[PDB]
Order: sequence, then C-alpha cells, then structure tokens
Amino acid sequence: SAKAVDYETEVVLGNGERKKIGEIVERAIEEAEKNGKLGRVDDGFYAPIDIEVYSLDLETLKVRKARANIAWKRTAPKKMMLVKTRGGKRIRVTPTHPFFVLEEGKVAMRKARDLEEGNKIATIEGLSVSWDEVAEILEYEPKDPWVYDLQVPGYHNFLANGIFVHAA
Repeated sequence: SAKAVDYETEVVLGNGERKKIGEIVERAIEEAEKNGKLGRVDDGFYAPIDIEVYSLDLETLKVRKARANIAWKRTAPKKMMLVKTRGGKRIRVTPTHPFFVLEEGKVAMRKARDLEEGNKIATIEGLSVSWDEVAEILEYEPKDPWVYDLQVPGYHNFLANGIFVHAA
C-alpha cells in the first residue's frame, strides 16, 4: 500500500515559493514520459527531480535544506485520513503514511491510521521546530484518485503544510 499524501499538500521549497506536491510530481512525470526516464511500479510511477526542500534532522532537531531526487505518483487507496494538530496543522495522507512521533523521550514512526489524539508529531511553529499533539484524525473517501510523495536522501522527510512529512 502507498505511503503518500494529497495533491494539495504544499511543499516548502528552499529557493522559491511553496508549491503543491501534485504539481511538482505531475510535471516531473510528464517530462520523464517523453525522455524515457519514467519508472513504473505496479500501482504508479516515479520520475527524476532536482529540487530543494527543508528537512528535519531528528537527532539534533535542526532544519536543513536538502535535495529531493525522485517524484512518486501512486494510485490512491480506497480510504484516506485527514490529520489535524492542536497547533493548527492539517494534512491529508494515506492510512499507512508514517509520522514521526515523540513518545517518552524517543522518536518513533507511527502510521496515520495508528495515531491517537495527543500523539506529538513534528511540525514548525513560525520558524521553530515544535512537537505538536494530534487533535483529530478523520477518515474520508478521496475524490482525487492519485497520491504523491518525494524521495529525500538521508533525511526521509520534507516540510509541507507546516509538518515534517515522512518521505521515500
């Protein structure tokens, strides 16, 4: 099953205005369709990209610019989850998409469908990294039949919708 996010999740770029992940991915897919670099998996596609994102270092909690190098487009699952935090962040993800959760001094990863209210996830507040309690998780059936992801070597996350979203 796909670990991925909704089209409209807005990725913070290190060197321009923030952009919907669906736009980033579909442009990369369209170009790779024509130059022979398109990759195919049973439930979707990958294509090369070269963009600058912001990533959290989970050991030091520093935010660093980092490069993302693969764009992923996958069939949406039958159900999706809207995750809302107390600090105001909202994101729509697949049910198995993992989040960094800080629990009793350690960070572990937890699937969206396994999150409970009060679980603290990694976010930005203004310009500060913040561990932010989940407020509610709500299942919905998607209208958009595609979901999206990026690969970020080393870090496996990128800042989007004010959340450090786990990545390929």
